[PDB]
Amino acid sequence: EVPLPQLRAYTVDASWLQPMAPLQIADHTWQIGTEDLTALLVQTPDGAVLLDGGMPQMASHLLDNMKARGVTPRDLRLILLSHAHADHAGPVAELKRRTGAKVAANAESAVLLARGGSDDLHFGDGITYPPANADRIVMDGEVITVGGIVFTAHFMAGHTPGSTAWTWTDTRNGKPVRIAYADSLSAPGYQLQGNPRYPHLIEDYRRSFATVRALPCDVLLTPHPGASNWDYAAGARAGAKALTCKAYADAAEQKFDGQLAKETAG
Amino acid sequence: EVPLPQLRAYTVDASWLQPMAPLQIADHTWQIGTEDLTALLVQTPDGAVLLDGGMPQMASHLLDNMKARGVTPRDLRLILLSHAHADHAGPVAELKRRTGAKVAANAESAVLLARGGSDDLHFGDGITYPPANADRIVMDGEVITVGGIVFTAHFMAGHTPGSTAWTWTDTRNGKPVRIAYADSLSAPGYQLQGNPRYPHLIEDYRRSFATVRALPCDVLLTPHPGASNWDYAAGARAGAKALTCKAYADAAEQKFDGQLAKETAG
Ligand SMILES: C[C@@H](NC(=O)CCS)C(=O)O
Ligand SMILES: C[C@@H](NC(=O)CCS)C(=O)O
Ligand SMILES: [Zn+2]
Ligand SMILES: [Zn+2]
Ligand SMILES: [Zn+2]
Ligand SMILES: [Zn+2]
Repeated sequence: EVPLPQLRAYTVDASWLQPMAPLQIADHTWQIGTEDLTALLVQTPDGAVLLDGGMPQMASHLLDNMKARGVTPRDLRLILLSHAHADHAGPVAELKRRTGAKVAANAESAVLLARGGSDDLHFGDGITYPPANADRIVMDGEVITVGGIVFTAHFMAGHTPGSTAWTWTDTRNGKPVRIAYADSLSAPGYQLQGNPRYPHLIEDYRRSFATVRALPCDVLLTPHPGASNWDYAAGARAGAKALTCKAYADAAEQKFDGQLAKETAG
Repeated sequence: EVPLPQLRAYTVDASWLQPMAPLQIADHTWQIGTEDLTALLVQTPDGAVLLDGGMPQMASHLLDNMKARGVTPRDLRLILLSHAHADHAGPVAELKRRTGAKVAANAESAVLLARGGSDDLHFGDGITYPPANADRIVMDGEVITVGGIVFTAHFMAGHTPGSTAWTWTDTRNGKPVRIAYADSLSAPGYQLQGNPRYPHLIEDYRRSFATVRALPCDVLLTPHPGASNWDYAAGARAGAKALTCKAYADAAEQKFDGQLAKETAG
């Protein structure tokens, strides 16, 4: 007599859940997540912005890192997201409860976030998290300005429909640094061709490769740092080997073309 | 047989003309003038702002200090002024020629600057400099925003009709710092009572004391640093003894009341 299976928790490599101290990227930009998941704090005279939070259990760690940086819960003004999967948007609901932060996201990301990542086009209910509501819906190319830092949304659908690259200009050693936080361009276990839930998946990915290639991009960061060749545990050399946006897009496209061939064969 | 006198150059204490390296005031704000004359550089992702230039001969020194800070001539976007006397606006014409900078000033300051400080209400033609044109006229309370730093004009007529306090918020050790660059509140050799060229001089000064007292003012700076108890040659302790805006206003008012009594007696 065989019962139905137990629910399976979304488990991940230890490095994804390994806390790290804040790592400075530019004068007002810091990595405050874990060794293998990005969560970017951008510190402004008019309050702080967080781009991604990582996994659901990273909430208190993020708040601790913010505190270390001189950012109290009420100082957090905005949360922005690369995409609404559990390993990047996971703590967003809790962050909203515990801080003054409002979430801006595109329509697709907002809808997936509000579902807590359930009914995912590819994952189903395999990888879910506490749902959260967006406070503001953003359009492609729309800018949001916080204490003088201008964040621009660049839609790059594929990994999720609502996948977004966020760009802004910070400063370092006296000069401006155009940072590109480009979303994932992977398709882990995705049915790419003739997917009834995403009929134009392939065409969106191709447009997203071109979008990522063309971003203003002195420094590239990615939700999974390894994808842009970042090593957050490497301290002063964390970003030394980082890819350009062009190289990141090219690598993603070559990998995607291989996955297409393997799927056709499969 | 006695000829007319030679023109007298406007000569000043050596300390007013003594170059100093850039002295940091806050994260994006630096003193870049001389030991005894203020010239503030505020560095922005969207270019730099200069508040005052000091004496006419400080132009190249200022440009050198800007270079040291990573600001090239074309990076200087805006010049703002406390007041248009030779020892604060002196190099402005040359700075405009040698950089991309445009000048914003109120109507009174613009008119005095365009005259190169000639026909001064109190000094006549004693203290003059190369004339310069304003590119933008500002009104009381008007804000100008450069790469996210918001500068607000607070008119404080008296020392000159167009005397202005400029306020902005920078950051330091993680926290915001509300900087007040308050203009001079002195009246050196001025006829205060029944001055036909400035009939409401006394009333303007009194209103200006109240204005200066009420400014947003975590840190006060003044065109002559001694007036706010700054010692730019004191390095890490330059600003330690700095007055509050309230104390500066109170001191100025007590001094002014004394000058009124002495004039009545005189
Ligand atoms: C590393 C892998 N990521 C995941 O499986 C979690 C959702 S992005 C990928 O995007 O290929
Ligand atoms: C120090 C003295 N300044 C000058 O004589 C030059 C014009 S502000 C003052 O304002 O009292
Ligand atoms: Zn994902
Ligand atoms: Zn992920
Ligand atoms: Zn003066
Ligand atoms: Zn002066």
